[PDB]
Amino acid sequence: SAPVVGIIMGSQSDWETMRHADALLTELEIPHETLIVSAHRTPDRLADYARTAAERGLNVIIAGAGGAAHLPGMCAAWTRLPVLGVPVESRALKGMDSLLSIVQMPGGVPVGTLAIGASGAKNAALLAASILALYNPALAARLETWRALQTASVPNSPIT
Amino acid sequence: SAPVVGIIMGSQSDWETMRHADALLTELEIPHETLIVSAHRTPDRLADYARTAAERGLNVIIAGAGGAAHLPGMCAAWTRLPVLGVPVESRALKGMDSLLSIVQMPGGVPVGTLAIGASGAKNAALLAASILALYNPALAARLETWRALQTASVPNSPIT
Amino acid sequence: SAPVVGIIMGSQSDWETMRHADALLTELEIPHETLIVSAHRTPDRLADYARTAAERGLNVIIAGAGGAAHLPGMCAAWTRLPVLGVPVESRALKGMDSLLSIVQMPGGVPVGTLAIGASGAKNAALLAASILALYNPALAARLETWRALQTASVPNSPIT
Amino acid sequence: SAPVVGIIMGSQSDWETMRHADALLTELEIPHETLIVSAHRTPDRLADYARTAAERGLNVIIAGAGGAAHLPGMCAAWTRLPVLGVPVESRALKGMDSLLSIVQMPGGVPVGTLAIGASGAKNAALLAASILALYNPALAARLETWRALQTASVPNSPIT
Amino acid sequence: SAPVVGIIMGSQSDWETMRHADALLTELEIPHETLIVSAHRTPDRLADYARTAAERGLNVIIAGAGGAAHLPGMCAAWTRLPVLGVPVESRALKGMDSLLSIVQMPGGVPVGTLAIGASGAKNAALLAASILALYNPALAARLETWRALQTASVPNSPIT
Amino acid sequence: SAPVVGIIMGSQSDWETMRHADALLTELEIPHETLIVSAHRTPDRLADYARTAAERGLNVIIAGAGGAAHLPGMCAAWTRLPVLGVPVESRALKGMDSLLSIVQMPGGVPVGTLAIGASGAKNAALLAASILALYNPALAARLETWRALQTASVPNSPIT
Amino acid sequence: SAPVVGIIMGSQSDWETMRHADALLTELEIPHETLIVSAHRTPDRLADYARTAAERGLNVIIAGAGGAAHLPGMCAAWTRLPVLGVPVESRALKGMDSLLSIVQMPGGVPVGTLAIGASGAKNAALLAASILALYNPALAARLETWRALQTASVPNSPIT
Amino acid sequence: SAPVVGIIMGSQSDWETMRHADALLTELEIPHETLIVSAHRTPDRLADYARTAAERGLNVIIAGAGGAAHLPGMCAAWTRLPVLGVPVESRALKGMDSLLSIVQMPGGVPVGTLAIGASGAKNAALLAASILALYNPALAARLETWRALQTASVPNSPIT
Ligand SMILES: Nc1cncn1[C@@H]1O[C@H](COP(=O)(O)O)[C@@H](O)[C@H]1O
Ligand SMILES: Nc1cncn1[C@@H]1O[C@H](COP(=O)(O)O)[C@@H](O)[C@H]1O
Ligand SMILES: Nc1cncn1[C@@H]1O[C@H](COP(=O)(O)O)[C@@H](O)[C@H]1O
Ligand SMILES: Nc1cncn1[C@@H]1O[C@H](COP(=O)(O)O)[C@@H](O)[C@H]1O
Repeated sequence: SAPVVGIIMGSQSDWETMRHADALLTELEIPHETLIVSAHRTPDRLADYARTAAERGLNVIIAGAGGAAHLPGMCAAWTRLPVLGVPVESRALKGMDSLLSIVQMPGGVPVGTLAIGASGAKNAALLAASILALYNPALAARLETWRALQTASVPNSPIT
Repeated sequence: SAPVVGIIMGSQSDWETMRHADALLTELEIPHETLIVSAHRTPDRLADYARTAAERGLNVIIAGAGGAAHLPGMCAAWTRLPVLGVPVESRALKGMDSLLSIVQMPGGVPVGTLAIGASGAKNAALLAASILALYNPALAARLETWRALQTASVPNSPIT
Repeated sequence: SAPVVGIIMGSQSDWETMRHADALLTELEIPHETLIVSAHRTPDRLADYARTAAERGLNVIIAGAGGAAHLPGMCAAWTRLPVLGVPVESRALKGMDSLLSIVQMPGGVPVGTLAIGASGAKNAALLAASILALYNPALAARLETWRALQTASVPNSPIT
Repeated sequence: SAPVVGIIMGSQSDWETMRHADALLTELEIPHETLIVSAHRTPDRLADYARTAAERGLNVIIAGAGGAAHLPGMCAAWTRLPVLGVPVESRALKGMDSLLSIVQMPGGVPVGTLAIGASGAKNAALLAASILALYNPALAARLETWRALQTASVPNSPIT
Repeated sequence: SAPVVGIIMGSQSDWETMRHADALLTELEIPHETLIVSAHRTPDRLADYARTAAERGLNVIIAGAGGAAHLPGMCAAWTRLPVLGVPVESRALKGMDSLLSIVQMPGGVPVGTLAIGASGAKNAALLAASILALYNPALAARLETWRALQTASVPNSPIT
Repeated sequence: SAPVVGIIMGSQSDWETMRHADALLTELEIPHETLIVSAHRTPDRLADYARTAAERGLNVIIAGAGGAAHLPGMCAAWTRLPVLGVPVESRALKGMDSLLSIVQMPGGVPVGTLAIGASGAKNAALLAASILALYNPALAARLETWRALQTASVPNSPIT
Repeated sequence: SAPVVGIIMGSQSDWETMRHADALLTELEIPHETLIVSAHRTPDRLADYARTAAERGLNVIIAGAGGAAHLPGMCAAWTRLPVLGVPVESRALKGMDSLLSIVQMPGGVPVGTLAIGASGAKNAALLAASILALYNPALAARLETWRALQTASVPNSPIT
Repeated sequence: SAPVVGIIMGSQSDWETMRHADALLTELEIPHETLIVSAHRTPDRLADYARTAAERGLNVIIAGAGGAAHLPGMCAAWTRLPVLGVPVESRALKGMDSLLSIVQMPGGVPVGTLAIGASGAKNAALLAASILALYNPALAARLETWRALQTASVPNSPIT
C-alpha cells in the first residue's frame, strides 16, 4: 500500500531513535516509508524528496536529526505538507542543539517539534496518526483504542 | 463558519502572542474559536474543553502558555486531536521554561511544539492550516498561494 | 493506619527516585500511600485523586515526574493541600526540563519544589514531615531526633 | 496577632519581590513578621533567627534572596520548621543562579522552592497558607474561598 | 571589482548585524556582494546561489542568520568554498539558538562560526580577509597594517 | 607543624574531588588540615570553624561542595581570611549548580572560585600556595619550581 | 605608595565594572595601578605586564574582561602571583561566556574567579585585601573594621 | 614536504579529538604538523609558534582545547593567518565552556569555530582544505572528490 507518512533521518546513527516512529506507525497499520536523507550531505536528495512528497501521496513527514539539525526545517521549506521534527540526542549537548535547531523556526515555515530522543520519535508517529485520523475513520478507531490501552494499562502503584 | 481549530491560552497576557495565530487563521479563512483556558486556575474547564473538542467538530487545537506551561500537554491528555503548543515568552527565563515544559512530552501524548513567541504562534496556525489542507482542496490552494507569495516577497538585497 | 501523605509519581520509571521519599516516611512512621498517577496518560485518575485527597484525610502530597513534568502542578490545581514536587532526572536534559516544568508555577497555584533526583525525593518526605510535625508532637520529636542524628553523624574528616 | 509565618529576605532590593508574599498573607489574615536577614552580612543574626523561630511560635519561614542565594538553605539548616525559598530575579542570570542555589539542597535539609520572582513570592505565601490551613479551619475556609474566586475570575476569552 | 566574497543573510532584520562585515570588507578593499537569501523562504534561490558561487568567482561566503539559523549550513552543503557563519542575536534566546544551530555542524560539512552579533560579523570579514590574504600580497599588506593599527590604538589606562 | 591552610568539604562524597587539593598542598610541603564540614547538616560546626580559623593560625581556606553549594560562601561570611571555593561536580547538573552557588556572591563577602571538579581542587591549592608564597620565600621558590616543571614537562607533540 | 595590586581590563568598556575594584582598594588604602591590557589586541603587552608584575612589587592581579574572556587566564600563565578574575557582563549571553571562559581553568594555572559584574569587581578587591591583610596588620585592622561595619549596617526590616 | 597547516592542541588529552583533523588532512594529502601547545602551561611556546607560523610557510592553523579554551584565540592574537578553533568536549560542561571560550571572540581577532568534539576536528581540517583549495587546483580536485564521495555514499534507507 502507498505510503502516507515519510520518515526521514539525517543518518544511520539516528535510526536507534527514529525506529520508534517506524514501530508505532506499523503498530497502527499506517503505510509509510523510512529513508535516510541528509540536509547537509545530500541536499539535492532532500530538495527532491520534499518537493515531490505531496504529489507522491504523502500526507505527513517525520524528520529526525541531531546537532545542527536542519533536516526538518529545510524539508518544510520545500513541502506544503505538515512536517514533524524529532530532535535526536547529540553526544555533547544532549539534543539541546538539536532541539533549538528544529523548534526555533521563524514565522512562515513551521516544524511541529517533539521531545528530544525516543519519546519524541514515538510521539511524532502518534501525532502523524492523529492528523491522518481526521479523515480516516478506521485509523481513528485504532488510535482511540491505542490511547485507551495506554491509559488503562498504567498501574495503580509501583512494583518494588 | 463552525470552528475547526481551537486556539486556547492560559491568560490575557498570552494574547499579545497568540493573536498572531488568530490573524493567520483568519487570513487563510479557517473558521476557529479563541479562548482563555487556565490549566491551573480552571482545570475542569480545560478537561471539558479538551474532552469535547472532537465531538464539537474541532480538528486541531493550538494551545499557548508561558512559564511552567502545562496547558498544551494537559489538553493533549484529554483529546485524541492533534495539539500544537506555543511557548509564550516568559519574563525571567525568556520562554526556555515555556519551551521545555511544552516540548518534552513523554511517549504516548504528543504536543507538536513551535518556536518561542510570535513566530511560534504564527507557525502553529500555518501548521494547523497544512493539516487541514490535506482534506480541503480550497484551503490547500489558499495555502499554496500563501507560501508562494512568501517566497516571491523576499527581497534580493538589504536596505542600508 | 490512614495515610496522611500521598506519594504519587508519573511512571514506574520514577520509582527508583521516589522510593527515597517512601523510605523516609516509613523511617519516621508517617502513614502514607504510594501510587502511580500520570498527568498525561491518566488525567482523570489525577483529577479524582487530587480532588478527593483532602476528604480522604491526606495532609500533604508529594508528586514526582520527569520531562514535561506536569504532575505536581496539575495535582495542586485540584487540591487545596500543600503539594511538594520532585523533579525526576530525565535522560537528555538531566532534570532541567523536570525542574522548570515544576518550579515555575505562575502565581495562584503553588508547588513546593525540591532538588532534582533522589535528594529531592528524600527532602520532599522530610519537608512533608516538618509540616505534619507542626500539629503532631510525637512526630515532631522523632523529626528532631532524625535531624539531630544527621548532624551528629557527619564525620569530622574524610576517610582516605 | 502573634506571627506564625516569618518572611525574611537578604536585602532591601529583595522587597520589590517579597512584598507579594507579605500582601497575600495579610489578605488571608495570617499574622506574620517581615525582616531583612543577610546570610553573608549577618550570619549570626540568621543563626539566631532560625534557631529560635519555633520557640517564638513561627510555623513556616519564607525566605527570599538572589544570586548565590544561601539565605533559605542556611535558615533550613538551623530550624526544624518548613522553609520555603523564593528565588529573587538577578540582573545578569535572570534568577537562574537564585533558583539553582536554592532548590538544589542535598538530602536531609529541605527547602520548598517556588518560581523565580513575584509569582514565587505569592506562591510561597499561598503554600504557607495551605500548610497552616491543615490545622486552622477558619483559615482553611478563607483559602478555599480564595482558590474558588481565582477559578471563577478567569475570563472565557481574550480582549483584543 | 568582481566580488570575491559573498555576504548573505536571511532577512533585512539581519542587516543591522551583517553591515559590519560589509564595512570591514570595504575598508580592506575586498570586492564583495551583499544579498538577502532565505534558507526557508527561498530554498531554491539558496541552492542556486551556493551551487554557482565558485564558478562566479567567489572565494568565501559569509552567511548570517538568527534563531533556527540554517542559512550557513545549507550554503555549505551546496558549495565547496569555505563558509563562515555569523549567529545573529535572537530576541528570546539571545543568539544561543543562532549559535548552536550554526556551529554544531556534523562531520563533513564545515561552517567556520564567529561570535554572536556585530563582533561576529566583523570577525567573519576579518577571517575572510585572512583567507584571501594567503594568495594576495597587496591585501596581506593591508591586513597587516590593519592588525598593527588595532594593536597600536589600545590605550594604556581607562578614562574615569 | 601548625596548619596554614584549611581544606573543608561538605561531605565524604566530595573527597574524590578535594583530595587533589590535599595532594598538591602536601607536594609543596604546605601544612594543612583536611576536614568535613557541612553548611547545612553541621551549621554550628561551620560557624565555629570559620570564626576561629584566623586565631588558629590558618591563612587560607579551601572549601568544596556540590549542588546548592553554600559551604564556601558561608565560611567567608564568618572569616576575614581569603576563602577559595571548589564547585564539586554534581550528578544531574554537572556542577553548574555548584558553580553558580559559589561564584555569584554579592558584593561584600568574596569567594575566589576555581573550576568545577578535580582541576579546580588542584588549582585551589595552587592559588592558596601563590598567596602564601607572598610572605614565605622558601615556599615561593618551591612554587616557582613547580610552575617551571609544569611548563617544561609539556610534550611537543602528541603520542599516537 | 608603590602599587601592590594591579587592576587590568580588556577595554574601556570594562571600566564601568572594574571601577568598583579600584574604589574599594582606595577605600582600604591599598596602593594599586589600573590599566587597560588586551589579551588579543596587545598580547605582548600582556606577556610583559604579567611576566614582570612580581619584580615590580605587585602581590595580586585583578583582571577583568567579557565575552571570550582570556585576559585573566593568560595573565596567570605568565605570573606566579595570585590572579583574580572578574567576569564582565556581556551583551548577548549576560556574562555566562565571561564566567565560563574565566573560571574553567585546567589544572596548574589558577584564576580565582568572582561574580559576574560589579559585585565581582568589588569582591575581587576585597579578596585581594584579605590576601594582603595576612602580612599587613594595619590593613588587616582596616578590613576588620570594614567587614564589621558592613555587618552593622544591615537593617532589620524592609522599607515599604 | 613543508607543512601548510599546523594542528595544535592544549594537551595530550585533546589528541583523541584532534586526531580526526590529522587523519583528514592526511587523507587529502595536505602536509601538516601536529603539536601540543598549551596557552596556559606553555604561553611563550604559543607566542613563538603563532608569531613565526607565517614565515615558516603555514597557511592555516587548527587549534583545539577544552574548558577555558584560550589556545585558538591567543594563537590568532599573534598570527595574521586564519585560525580555526575546535572546542574539545570537557568532562563537566560537555564543551559548552570550550565553545563559548572559543567562539565569542570580540571584534578584531577572529577564530573560525567548528562543532564541539570529533566532528569539529574533522571539519576544521575540511575547512582548512577548502581554504587551501582556493589556490591549489590539485587539492581542489581531491576535495571535490571527497565531497562527492561523502554525498554519494549516504545510504537511501536505514539498516535494521
Ligand atoms: N544534521 C544533520 C544533517 N545531516 C545529518 N545530520 C545529523 O548529523 C548527526 C550525525 O550524523 P553522523 O553520525 O552520520 O555523523 C545525526 O544526528 C544526523 O541527523
Ligand atoms: N510527565 C509525566 C506525565 N506522566 C508521566 N510523566 C513522566 O514521564 C517520564 C517517563 O515516563 P515513562 O518512562 O513511562 O515513559 C517519567 O519521568 C514520568 O514522571
Ligand atoms: N552543599 C552541601 C552542604 N553540605 C553538604 N553539601 C554537599 O552536598 C553534596 C552531597 O552530599 P552527600 O553525598 O553527603 O549527600 C556534596 O557535594 C556536599 O558538598
Ligand atoms: N585550555 C587549555 C590550555 N592548556 C591546556 N588546555 C586544555 O586543558 C584541558 C585539560 O588538559 P589536561 O588534561 O592536560 O589537564 C584540555 O582540553 C586542554 O586543551
